This record gives sequence, structure tokens and C-alpha cells, in this order.
Amino acid sequence: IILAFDIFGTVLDTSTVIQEFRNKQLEYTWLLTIMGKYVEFEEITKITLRYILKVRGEESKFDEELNKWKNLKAYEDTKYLKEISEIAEVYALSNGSINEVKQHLERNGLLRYFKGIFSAESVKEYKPSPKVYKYFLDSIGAKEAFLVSSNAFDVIGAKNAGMRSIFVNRKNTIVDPIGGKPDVIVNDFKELYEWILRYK
Amino acid sequence: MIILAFDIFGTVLDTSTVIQEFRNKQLEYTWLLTIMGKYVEFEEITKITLRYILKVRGEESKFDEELNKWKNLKAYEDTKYLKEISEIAEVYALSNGSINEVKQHLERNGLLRYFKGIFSAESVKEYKPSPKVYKYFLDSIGAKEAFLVSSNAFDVIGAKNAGMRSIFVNRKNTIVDPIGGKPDVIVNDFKELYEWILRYK
Repeated sequence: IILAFDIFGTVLDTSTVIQEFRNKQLEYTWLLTIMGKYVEFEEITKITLRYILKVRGEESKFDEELNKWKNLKAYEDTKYLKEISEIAEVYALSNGSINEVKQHLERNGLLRYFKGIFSAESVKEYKPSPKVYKYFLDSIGAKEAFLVSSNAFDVIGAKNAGMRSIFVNRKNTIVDPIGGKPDVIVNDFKELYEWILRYK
Repeated sequence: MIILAFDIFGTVLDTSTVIQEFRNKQLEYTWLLTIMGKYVEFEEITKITLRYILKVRGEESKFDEELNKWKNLKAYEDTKYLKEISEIAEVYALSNGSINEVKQHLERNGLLRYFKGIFSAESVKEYKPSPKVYKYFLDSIGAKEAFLVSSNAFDVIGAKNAGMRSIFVNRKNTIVDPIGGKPDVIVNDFKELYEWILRYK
């Protein structure tokens, strides 16, 4: 089986940055996509951080807060990417640039587990645009591939684009996302690994 | 001659009386549908998102009661100036909400008579800030220049992106997000809007 892992919020825990910043960054990827105006992910991050800090009167904290984003830590259970990569084909599919995603994965000792890295930047539209998921599927000549994500909107995006989905329910929600039920639900990457062993 | 297209929910109607998490989820869903290339009517988005939010908080039983509050939204006090404004400007509505729903809310609030016409994003099966929404309005009435009047920063930015002029009605002392165009005019309420038109005519 072929797995495309979302990165921010799925592999990386974004709890350590300012939540208004994390939320606004995401919002801007959506609004810019709708407006047909492509901006690189790193520039969206800079613009959103500067705006949120301005709102807060904390302009002086820019480098400090950007450093926190640079230094995001992976969830403990992501170590299971080792076991997973030996029984499944592991890719990243992120809004982040290829280079940024590689950076985070390397810092966290996870890059070695990935067969490939794909970015929404490559199609100049952000998730949940179908252009993103279809470009992944077409790139590796797949069809049956699962999008693995802890972001409800990303799971639904994948579904919409005809990709199967595995929702990694990190925040222990008990209500199904809006837009339908994911194909598979697990709580973390250990459970993901166990699921794959039972499925293959 | 000045043509004004008013946003409705949060601009004319005050949404503070419904659950804020529901208003946020309703808006987010309009955006996600638009990006996905999928369409659901606004009434159904409202029902689906309200039900989800209530279920999360253990309150699904309150669905009818909460939807009734949405049905019963009240206009901001300053919207009484739509009377004076519509005597000197061409007044339209441009909303994500359906034409019929918007007419209902405006009638309930005694404001429908002030509107020359009512337009909906539903007509293009994409929601704001899609450029198709604003262009559909301009194309429909055969205008080149018009102002989108909104208290929602993303709607102001969307209008500018679509080549429309825009008036931000700043009801909570915020600045418009720095991701695109800036509004042509900033006022705090419709009284200031009216005063602006008087100087602009």
C-alpha cells in the first residue's frame, strides 16, 4: 500500500506555536487559493506571523516565534514510520515546500523513512484543492493510495479527489468530520502500523 | 452615480446572537467546498455545520432552537441608514446566502424595501472570496464600477481581488488581513457610510 503523509499537525505537533498564527496561516492558504493568488508557503508563514504579532503588540518576538516554527517537534509515535516504511510505501504530501518539509523531517530524525516528498506548491494551489491530491496520484502512477492526516479538512479533501483516507485522530474527537467518514480511523502511528499489518 | 453591494451576514445582520463556533464553521465550510470544486446550498451548509458544532458540545437536542436564532437574526441599529443611503445610491445585496433567504431576513428586519436587487454566490456555485461571485454581480447589473460594502475582511479583500471597489465597515476595530488589496474606504458603521456618500456624490 502507498501512504501520503500530511506533515504539519500530522507528523509535526504545532501546539508549540501561537495558535492564532497557526490558524491564520491555514486560513490564508485557503483564501489565496480561492482568489487565484499563489504565494509560497514560507512567505504565507512570514506574512501571517507578522500580522498576528502586530495584533498582539509583540512585533519584537518575530525571530523567536519563527524559530519555534522552524523547530517544531514530531509526535512521539512518529518513530513508527520506521516499521511502517518497511511494509508500505511512505511519501510526504504537504502544503509546505519540498525543502522545508525535508528540513523538519531531518531535524526530527524521520527523513530517512520517506521514499519521496511532494508539495502543493508544485501545483500552485493549496489543500484541499483536488489538483494537489491528483498530482500526487499521477506522479507515482498510483490510484489506490491513502492520504494519512490528522487534519479533518485534508482527509475530506483527499476523499473528494478520489483518494482513500486514514484519519489519525490525535485530538480524540468523537464526532465524524463534516463531509463524511474517513476510510480508516486510528489514534496515532502505532495504531496505524498495526492497522497496516492487519490489512496488507 | 454610486453602486453599493452590501454583504449581509455580519454586515447588515448582527450574528453575535448565534453560537460563534457555528458561524465560524459555516464560513470555513463555504471556503473548503469552494476549494474542493464542490457545491452545497448555503441553507444546507448552515444546517450541517450547526448540527456538527452542537453534537461536539453534547447539545444536538438544541438544533431547532439554535436554527431558529439564525432565522431570527436582527440587523445592526445603524442599518436604519439604508433608508437615506438608498435615496442617493443604488443599493444591492451580494451574499453567500440564497436570494430567498436574504430576502426573508431583510423583510423581517424591515429593510427589504431599500434594495434594488438581491444577488447570491449560489448563482455561480462558488462562495466568497471567489472572483466569480463579484464578477457575476457586476455582469448581472451591467456595471463596471461598484463598491462592495462589508464588515468581513476576507470579503473586502475578495472584492478588490475581483477588480471591485470596497468599503470596509469596521465594526470591531480590526485591520484587514494583509494578503491582498486594501479597502478604498473605511468607516465604522452605516451612519459614517452615509456621511461618506454625501461628500462623495
